[PDB]
Amino acid sequence: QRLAQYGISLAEVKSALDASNQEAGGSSIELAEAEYMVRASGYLQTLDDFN
Amino acid sequence: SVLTVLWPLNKVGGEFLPQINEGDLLYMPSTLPGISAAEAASMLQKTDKL
Repeated sequence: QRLAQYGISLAEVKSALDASNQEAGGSSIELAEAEYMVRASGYLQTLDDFN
Repeated sequence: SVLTVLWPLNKVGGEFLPQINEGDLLYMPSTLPGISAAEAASMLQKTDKL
């Protein structure tokens, strides 16, 4: 009923679910003396994140 | 004499290998993690020239 109310399909739900449980950072910048690795969060940890 | 021979036995340590030398050497310094890519080349050139 709530899927029809807001007008959303199951494919969209699956795509948004499988695209929010990752963690990837692929850079490294030099602060004039040493390297600094760039990391980005995104994992699903608690129920507040699923919601 | 067989008894007197007990003096050096306890005065000599036990070692697994001798150090066998080769005609070459390998220099390896203990360092720290943080390092860039240009400073590494600079340090390498300095150590080689020294």
